[PDB]
Amino acid sequence: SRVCQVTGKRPVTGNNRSHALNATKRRFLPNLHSHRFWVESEKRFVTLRVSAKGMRVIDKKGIDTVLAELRARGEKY
Amino acid sequence: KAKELREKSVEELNTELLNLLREQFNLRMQAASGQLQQSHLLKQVRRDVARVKTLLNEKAGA
Amino acid sequence: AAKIRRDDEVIVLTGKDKGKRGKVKNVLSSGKVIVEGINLVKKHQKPVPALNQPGGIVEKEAAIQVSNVAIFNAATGKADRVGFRFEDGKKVRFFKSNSETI
Amino acid sequence: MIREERLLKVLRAPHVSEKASTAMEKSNTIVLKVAKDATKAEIKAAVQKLFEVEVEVVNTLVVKGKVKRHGQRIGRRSDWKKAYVTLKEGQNL
Amino acid sequence: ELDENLFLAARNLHKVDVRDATGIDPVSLIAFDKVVMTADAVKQVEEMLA
Amino acid sequence: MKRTFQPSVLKRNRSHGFRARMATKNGRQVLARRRAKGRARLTVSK
RNA sequence: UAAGGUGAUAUGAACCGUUAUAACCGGCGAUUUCCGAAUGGGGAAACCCAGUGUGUUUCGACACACUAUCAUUAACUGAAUCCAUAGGUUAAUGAGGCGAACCGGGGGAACUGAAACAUCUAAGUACCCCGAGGAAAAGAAAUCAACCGAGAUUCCCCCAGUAGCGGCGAGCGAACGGGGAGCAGCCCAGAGCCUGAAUCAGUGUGUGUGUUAGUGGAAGCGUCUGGAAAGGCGCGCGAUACAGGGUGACAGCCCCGUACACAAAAAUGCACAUGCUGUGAGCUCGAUGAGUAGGGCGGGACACGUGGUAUCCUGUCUGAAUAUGGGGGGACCAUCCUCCAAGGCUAAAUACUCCUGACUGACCGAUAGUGAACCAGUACCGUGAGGGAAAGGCGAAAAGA
Ligand SMILES: [K+]
Ligand SMILES: [K+]
Ligand SMILES: [K+]
Ligand SMILES: [K+]
Ligand SMILES: [K+]
Ligand SMILES: [K+]
Ligand SMILES: [K+]
Ligand SMILES: [K+]
Ligand SMILES: [K+]
Ligand SMILES: [K+]
Ligand SMILES: [Mg+2]
Ligand SMILES: [Mg+2]
Ligand SMILES: [Mg+2]
Ligand SMILES: [Mg+2]
Ligand SMILES: [Mg+2]
Ligand SMILES: [Mg+2]
Ligand SMILES: [Mg+2]
Ligand SMILES: [Mg+2]
Ligand SMILES: [Mg+2]
Ligand SMILES: [Mg+2]
Ligand SMILES: [Mg+2]
Ligand SMILES: [Mg+2]
Ligand SMILES: [Mg+2]
Ligand SMILES: [Mg+2]
Ligand SMILES: [Mg+2]
Ligand SMILES: [Mg+2]
Ligand SMILES: [Mg+2]
Ligand SMILES: [Mg+2]
Ligand SMILES: [Mg+2]
Repeated sequence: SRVCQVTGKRPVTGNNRSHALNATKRRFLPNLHSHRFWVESEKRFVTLRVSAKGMRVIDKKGIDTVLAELRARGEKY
Repeated sequence: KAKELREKSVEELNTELLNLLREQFNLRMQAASGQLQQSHLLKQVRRDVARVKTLLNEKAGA
Repeated sequence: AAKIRRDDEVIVLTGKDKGKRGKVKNVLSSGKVIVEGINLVKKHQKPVPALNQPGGIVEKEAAIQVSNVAIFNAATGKADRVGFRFEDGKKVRFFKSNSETI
Repeated sequence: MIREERLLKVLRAPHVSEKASTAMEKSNTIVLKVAKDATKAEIKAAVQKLFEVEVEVVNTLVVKGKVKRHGQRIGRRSDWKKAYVTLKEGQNL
Repeated sequence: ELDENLFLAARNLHKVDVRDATGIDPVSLIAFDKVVMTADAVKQVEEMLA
Repeated sequence: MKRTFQPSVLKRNRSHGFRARMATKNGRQVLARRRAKGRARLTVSK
């Protein structure tokens, strides 16, 4: 599924709105990317499917801290 | 007849069971041929088997 | 417990045989009783060739409602109502009128 | 060895008919109603133990029950297994 | 005051009804042939109706 | 003339039978509806 | 608990029983084929085919028990690759399915209204999906208010069809504040002290008190009519019982009940009392939720359609201060007031009824009332989803000629 493993960001629905305010249903998808993260502690790369936002979170909190949260939620990687 | 059966041992009960089953078989053949007037005996023996099996199950510890 | 039992001497309270006395032969589950010689019907019995064939107009007792008979108290010589009480641990029936055990 | 408990349940009744009678006095074959789930092996074992005769062979068939009305009240009779038991020559029952 | 004895004595008499002054109702007053009020009840009804 | 109903027991069971119904959530909803209504016969299964 | 009985059709056949192992009723047990989540594999449901291990064997064979998947945990094992990791095996524990409504969440119409129709409405409705409970959800102020104050949430009555929103159309429609129901507060982001002390919890034992069978339960005769009396008439009686049902007509006193008073070997609910084990309260000293608030862009929710538009949510791109600080008070600024986000838990008042018991109706009485008073979700119709009837009354008694 199009879900960020770090942030939990997923598709949300909303409308397109024309100039005449015609509403048609649309989705907003997260900016997801598969990325190999170097886990210095474990001397290996881990692949996560993460939003660009999630990648900023990992930069800030560090991958080790984030991987702990994944293990707590019970999300495999 | 549960009192007097409850005195008997497992091996004695197992022997009683076979006897009843042989009686049941004999009555069934008689009934089939039309040489059994006492139709009530079929039920008696059937309930006797059930009684023995019950007691066997108790002495097993189930 | 039942107030009217098999073998009780009863008197008929209502119906064509009002007043007549008799002994209770059978008590049916329906809440009816056969009383000897009371509620007689003339059955037109067909002959049954399978077995013996006594095909005729037979007179037999028909069941009467148990509430239509009363226990006959021979002392008073009248219909009586029944109550229950314990005497020596055992539940017994007694006549309401004179309080005597039945 | 088939338990005697089992053998005592498998034979249900003799089957009486013109065909059964002719089978007996022509081919030394007895016709039995047997338990629906009785195998040829069980039937053979039971007859040899309970009737005390030597069995050559058992043939079996399932009879399908008929639909029968009972005072404007319909119901299907049970299927039952019939066994043609051929006794060895010299045996009698 | 609703006398419990009087209440129990009147239960099985279908033509008789026993109320307290607070529990009077228009239909009852009309429905019965006679109305018996205790002196106390009269005082209470007065106060109830000013 | 050839009419629309041309019976095949195999096809009947595969299309509409109990196991076909149990195979999908919509099939299971059919059985739930039929049980709720109290049908004597849940499926074509004989 | 009992003089009768073994469920009915249902007649009789064979029987069982009568003072207590007949039967019947209640508690606790036992047994409980096959299919079905179906779980040893498979499969056209109710079937086909096994493996392993224990036994047993008259060597023909037989019995019994195990053997699904996934999650979690543990142990052992274990690649490419040296460690390792992935993977593998075994064990333990748990899950799955069903269910009328109510509940939370993820998605989400159209007819229709606007006398056309596109914004808007219908409506976050129908419906699909996921999840959960006996309720759910919500909940302990970064809330309101207005310089006076209030003090979590939920529900009801007002405020008010008001203020507003709105092709300013059709329509939509608050809050402040008041009256009520109910009321409750806590904990983590951390050590010391206290010591196992508040307290709840688990598991025993008591004592009350329900529930699950039951027991007793008042008092009427005469006469007339009639097929029959319970009706008429006469004269009595009971009533903490004249609710109701039955009985050959519409019975307080014939029967069953009713008011009222009693009852449990066994299991079990609830409220108190009290052993035991776990539990850390209280005090002191700290700490005080960051890709967060806020912002740009696009949407959504708020009565509010972006509008001068606050506040809330966030797909996308960014990005503070951190108590000398920060949020809110309907653009915005200043002042003042008020609160402390970015962690969590929490009873009651509220919603509903597949189901059980009791009672009630200016509710129906067989074309009505359920589709169904009756063997009806049946017959019948349809490949299927699905649709779906008709049909009650002899008599007091079968005395059914
Ligand atoms: K009264
Ligand atoms: K299975
Ligand atoms: K429309
Ligand atoms: K129109
Ligand atoms: K049009
Ligand atoms: K009279
Ligand atoms: K009577
Ligand atoms: K009449
Ligand atoms: K009556
Ligand atoms: K942001
Ligand atoms: Mg052959
Ligand atoms: Mg064959
Ligand atoms: Mg059958
Ligand atoms: Mg399977
Ligand atoms: Mg299987
Ligand atoms: Mg296979
Ligand atoms: Mg229109
Ligand atoms: Mg539950
Ligand atoms: Mg909750
Ligand atoms: Mg009694
Ligand atoms: Mg009485
Ligand atoms: Mg009449
Ligand atoms: Mg804000
Ligand atoms: Mg923001
Ligand atoms: Mg802004
Ligand atoms: Mg914005
Ligand atoms: Mg502001
Ligand atoms: Mg009519
Ligand atoms: Mg109808």
